[PDB]
Amino acid sequence: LQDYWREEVNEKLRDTATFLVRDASTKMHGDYTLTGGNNKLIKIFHGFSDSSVVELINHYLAQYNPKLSKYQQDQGKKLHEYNTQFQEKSREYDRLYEEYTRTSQEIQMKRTAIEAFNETIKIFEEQCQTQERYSKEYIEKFKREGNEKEIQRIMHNYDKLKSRISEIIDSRRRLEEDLKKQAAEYREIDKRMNSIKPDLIQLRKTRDQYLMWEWL
Amino acid sequence: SYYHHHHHHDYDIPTTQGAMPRSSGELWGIHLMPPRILVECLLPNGMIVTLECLREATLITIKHELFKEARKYPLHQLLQDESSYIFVSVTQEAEREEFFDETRRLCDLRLFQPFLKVIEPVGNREEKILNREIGFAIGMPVCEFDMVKDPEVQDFRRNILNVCKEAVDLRDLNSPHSRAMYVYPPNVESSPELPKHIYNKLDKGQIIVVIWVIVSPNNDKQKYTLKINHDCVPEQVIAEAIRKKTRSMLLSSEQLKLCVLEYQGKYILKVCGCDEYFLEKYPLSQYKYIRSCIMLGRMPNLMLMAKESLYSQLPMDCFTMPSYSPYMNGETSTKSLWVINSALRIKILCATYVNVNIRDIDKIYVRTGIYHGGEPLCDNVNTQRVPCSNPRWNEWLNYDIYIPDLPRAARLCLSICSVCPLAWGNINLFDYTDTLVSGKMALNLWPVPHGLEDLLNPIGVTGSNPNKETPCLELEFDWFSSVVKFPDMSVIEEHANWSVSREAGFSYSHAGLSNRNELRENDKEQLKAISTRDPLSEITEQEKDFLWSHRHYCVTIPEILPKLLLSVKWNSRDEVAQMYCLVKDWPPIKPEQAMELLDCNYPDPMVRGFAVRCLEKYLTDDKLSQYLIQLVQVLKYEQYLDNLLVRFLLKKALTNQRIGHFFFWHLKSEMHNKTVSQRFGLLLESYCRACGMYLKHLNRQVEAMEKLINLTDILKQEKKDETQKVQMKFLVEQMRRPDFMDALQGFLSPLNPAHQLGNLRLEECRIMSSAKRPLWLNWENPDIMSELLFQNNEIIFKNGDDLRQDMLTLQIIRIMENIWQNQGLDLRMLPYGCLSIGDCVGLIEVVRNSHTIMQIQCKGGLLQFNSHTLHQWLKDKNKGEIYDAAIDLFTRSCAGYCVATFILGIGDRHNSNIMVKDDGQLFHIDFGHFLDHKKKKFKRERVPFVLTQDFLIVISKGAQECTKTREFERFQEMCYKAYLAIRQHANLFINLFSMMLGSGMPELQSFDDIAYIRKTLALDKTEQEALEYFMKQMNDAHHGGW
Ligand SMILES: O=C(NO)c1ccccc1
Ligand SMILES: O=C(NO)c1ccccc1
Repeated sequence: LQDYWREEVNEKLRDTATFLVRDASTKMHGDYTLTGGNNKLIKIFHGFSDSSVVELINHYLAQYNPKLSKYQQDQGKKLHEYNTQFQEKSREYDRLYEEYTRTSQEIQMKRTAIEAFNETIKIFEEQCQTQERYSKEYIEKFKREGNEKEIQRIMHNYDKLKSRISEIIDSRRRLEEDLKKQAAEYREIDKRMNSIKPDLIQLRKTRDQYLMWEWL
Repeated sequence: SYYHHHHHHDYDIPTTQGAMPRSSGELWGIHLMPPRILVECLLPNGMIVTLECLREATLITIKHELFKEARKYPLHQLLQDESSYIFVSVTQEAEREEFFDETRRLCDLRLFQPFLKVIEPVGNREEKILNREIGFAIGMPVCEFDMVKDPEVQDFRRNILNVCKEAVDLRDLNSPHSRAMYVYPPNVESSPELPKHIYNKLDKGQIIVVIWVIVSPNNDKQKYTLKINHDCVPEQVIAEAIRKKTRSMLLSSEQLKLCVLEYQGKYILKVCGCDEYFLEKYPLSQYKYIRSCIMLGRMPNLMLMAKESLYSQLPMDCFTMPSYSPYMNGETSTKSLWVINSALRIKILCATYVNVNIRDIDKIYVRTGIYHGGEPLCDNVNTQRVPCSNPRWNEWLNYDIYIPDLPRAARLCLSICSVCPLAWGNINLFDYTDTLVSGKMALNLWPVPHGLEDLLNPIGVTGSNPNKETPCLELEFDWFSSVVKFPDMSVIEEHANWSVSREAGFSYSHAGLSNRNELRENDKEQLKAISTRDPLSEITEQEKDFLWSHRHYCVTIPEILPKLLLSVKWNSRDEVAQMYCLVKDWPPIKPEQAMELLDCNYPDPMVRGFAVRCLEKYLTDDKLSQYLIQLVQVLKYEQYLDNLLVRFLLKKALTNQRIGHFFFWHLKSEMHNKTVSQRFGLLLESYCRACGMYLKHLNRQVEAMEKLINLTDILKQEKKDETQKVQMKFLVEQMRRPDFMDALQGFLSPLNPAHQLGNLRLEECRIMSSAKRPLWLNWENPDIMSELLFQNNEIIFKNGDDLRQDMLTLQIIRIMENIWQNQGLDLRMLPYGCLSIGDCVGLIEVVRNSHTIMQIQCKGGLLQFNSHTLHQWLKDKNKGEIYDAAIDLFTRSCAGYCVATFILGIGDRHNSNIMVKDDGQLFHIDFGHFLDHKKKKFKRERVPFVLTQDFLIVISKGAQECTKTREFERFQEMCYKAYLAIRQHANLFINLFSMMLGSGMPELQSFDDIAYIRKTLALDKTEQEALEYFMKQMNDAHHGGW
């Protein structure tokens, strides 16, 4: 009834939520095979067809089981122009997936980097305090005992400590706003992939029109 | 005129990297710390003294130099004696790290910011705070687990020590013998008998060995060339060796035998030049080194080592348990699942965000569906709402399955879609404690894979993405005024028997036969027909009902079970309950089938527990280490952390250090991958805590790879766009540094821990020509008898490429080579050693005296390259009686690769893919994409090994019209026998590929990728038709011959 079409029948049934008829794997096994009840295999053997084969297919599925080909003239080189469009569009999809991935690693590198900063910071805050225990236990004297041979230099340590602390919190800050442009850049990369995806699928399908009906 | 004068305005080349991965270095932001560097040092006093010190300086060195310069700064007296102090700083993994092993150098600390801090050893159990060892070996801090909330993790960590403790006791049962079994397990083939073609090399089964010895002055060695039976065990070989030492005119025959007996058991056999050891009752030729020696035309070089001087080496492992150190509640605190009366409903609410254009997409929706791997009801999409801009729902999806039907391994799967999928996640409907999930959940979603166009993705990882900055998806699970539990095994068996007895007395009529002691004899053959079918041969629903009906008969053909289990309806509580009971006392089967039942088609705990029991009885430690890759991948498919298969493997890895080794690397290689990160970390943690001293050997390997990862990174990022010559100056300058000299010398090859890697012969180390700057490394073999095996071990470290496809084809190649060999057919493949140890990072065993066909042709360069150059080049190595062999070898190796590359469908074979050893063996390297990933652009497949003129000559000796020779007819017959041999073991390969769907390889994303291997072996056709398929397809590709 050619006037009706396993691996490639699974492939064409992909992206469908439907039925079609197929030849067997052995001649001696059975005749043909039919493929909404969750897509599964219905052997055409069910001495051939009880209704001459096609009369049973039009007829239909709970009636026996408990758990129950467009020609495409719709709209040579029309492969070459659409397939290079598909591949140059595919090239773009996988262009972004690389950028999508690398950015995601990069981002996660930045937040772990920040956790490092924050802890590093805390060890320097904790330090500037550690002297005020042991330094103003020995600010007891203040003005005498060889004047300020001790007390001038103690300040210099304190002075650097705090200005270093600042440079750390400046570097973290810079990182935090670096992560933001990235987070935004990441969301935007995801965005265009989602706009492409269905167009990329249609080009693969609209290729599949003239795919069956040198260059590539 | 060329381009009809058309300008491309978009186009510009200032920075376009198609012309001419991507683990931070020794400090944050910089790969290689400057040779002098400035380190702020914080003390108990608040002074931050900024020392310069050397990149490579120890913490001791900086300590005693911060001891002296602290005298020059204020407030000295209150700073204690330095011996009462330790360093600590924040690392790049962002953790405060006390630095105990102060032999460690500044570069080797992974320091983030160049600063130290002094404190005292808080927590005087300092021996314990060498978890650092483990966290370094694992590649994440152990304390990162302690802070995990989820009690499944905390339970796993504590519960899995059962297996640790047990395995360590089993090591020390017959010690110190059994500790040397653990450490040096004997390396022996699976079949004790040899194949015929190996036997024939021996004259009625006798090998010439050579035992060696050493005695005072101790720098002298002594050959003792025996001629004993291949099948005599090492004891006897030690005996005959001692007979010759002593045999004398002054010993009688009787005195001799007494002097034998005493001297026998005090010695054991070791392979010269590497740390293999013959430690049990095994026929000499069952050991792999011997059967290897036979084949190559070599004379075994063993050694008589004293058991004293072996048991000298093996250290006391002494495992210690960490800080993580029938109902007494009257029956039914909880409600059994089978009591509940309702359909399943689940509340979708809100997706915190989705990244989509408001223009380009029309509308979006949460799609859902309940699963067992494949689906038990219609997918329940939710209505469209706030499409592409602030999307929340608040609906209750109603799933047509009544709650007591839900199978144990049942899972919600979900995604968000467009008028194509946006982001996905799955959830186990049952928690690890058997408890049916209730309340609200916060399911962060995973980005869709690349090629995956399917909306829902139920083969993806179950659980929420541990990156909180993703599409969150809040949802509620119906609550039945009580905590619900999966029914106890008692309860299920009861209900089985009821449905069994309720079967017996049903109507004369039942929709005909439908899904139900008639022992039909045509039917009794239709089972065996279906039994033997290949796993991927999809079954018809008629055949399911057929199989399902004679289920009780199927137990006599135990091998049918995979086909039976698929046919069972899992959304029928009744059907499943009987199946569970069959499986309870079903009889065990071959590990090659049991493996099938640990793929994604089989999620059920009962089914999978059976499979573990088949393996527990019938899988040998040889066949385990053969299929170790697939078993590690299959851990992913498990629902929960603690389970039968992890316990099995962890035990076997702790039994056997050669398993343990690759089991550690295989987990470690995928440690970067956040979907397995936790599961595998926790497993890696348990292994490191139990494995004993090997942890310290693994740390040397791990610490080595880091240096090499870091070196190549610098080479690939800065020293790119500089001539090889400057890069080679840089390479060697870097390797001579003392931190490298420490780190890259004196450790075990991870390609084979048997081999030791001594000192780095830098004269031979070099950066290869490839763009990815692979390092050719070369080490002295520090073995005492290195002379007899190899003076120099050289292996390739490659930072660019994803090795794990190669890894798998090399695996499959071996398994072909072994199937052939044992079946009689001798086709010598060379499955060189390759090991993925990280995200596109690994090791590759070199093969000395082998060159690409292209290189051969440049040695025979004089306009046009002659096809005879190969044949001439091969004759120039092999002359005389030799020559006929070198052809045989080439012919045998060519046939093997012809069949294997055809079947697997690996990347097209040109001259720089294919290599020839001086001895005449041909082998393929760099396989690329296995199952034809290069048909996503662009029936009847391809022959990827196309036998040029060049090859045909060599097969047929120096010849004209070379397709008509008998040499070529014999070559053809090898290919026919080989192609059929593999086909008769096709299940194994179908399963082995299926088990690897869990690894994120773009070539194995679903069962329809593994389609190819069915078509190429042509299993749907008969064998004679497949023969003629192969001949057809081999004729097509060479334009005649076949
Ligand atoms: O689950 C059941 N409960 O009655 C059931 C379903 C179908 C057929 C027989 C029984
Ligand atoms: O370099 C080559 N190796 O096969 C080559 C490439 C193209 C054509 C002929 C030879």
